Amino acid sequence: MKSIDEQSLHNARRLFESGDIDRIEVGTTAGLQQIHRYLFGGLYDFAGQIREDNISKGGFRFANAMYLKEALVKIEQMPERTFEEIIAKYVEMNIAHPFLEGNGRSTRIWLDLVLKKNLKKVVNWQNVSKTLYLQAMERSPVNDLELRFLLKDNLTDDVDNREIIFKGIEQSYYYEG
Repeated sequence: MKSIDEQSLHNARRLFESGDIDRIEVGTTAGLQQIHRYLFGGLYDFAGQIREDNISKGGFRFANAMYLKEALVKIEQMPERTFEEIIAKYVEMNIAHPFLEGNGRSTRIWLDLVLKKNLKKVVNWQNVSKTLYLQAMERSPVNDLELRFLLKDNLTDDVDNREIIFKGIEQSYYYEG
C-alpha cells in the first residue's frame, strides 16, 4: 500500500533534523544498517537486517546471500581517502545490496557520510538527473566512469545547507519511486 514511502521520507527528514545523522557510524556495514533501520524501522519486516534471499535487477544479480556477509566484511574495510576510492567503495556496497528493499536510499545517505567525513563534500542530489543516475549505477559494476563523471560534477562543500539536504532527500526518494 506504500504510504510506507511517505513515512520513511518523514524518517529520513527526522534523521537530519534531530541531528541523529551525526551519530551514525560512517563507512561501515553496521552504519549502513543503522541508516536502514532508521528509515524503515516499523515499515519493513527486515529493517536493518542483512537479507538471506537472492535478488537481481535488470541483467544484474547482486551478491549471493550465501556469501554476502563475508563480502560486506571486505567491503567495509575499503579505503576512503580519495573521491575515486570512495566511489569504488560505494559501487561494491551497491553490488552487495545487503537488504531486500531500500538499498538505494539507505546507501546514498551512507555515501554522503563517507564523502563528508573524508572530503568535506556531499552530492548535490537535486541536480543529479534520475535517468543519468540510474544508468550510471547500472553500469558501475563494469565501469564506474559514468558514475564518477556524474557525481564529481555535482559535489558541494555546503554540507549542512537545509536546501541541499532536503531537496536532496526528495530527489533520492524519487530515484526509486
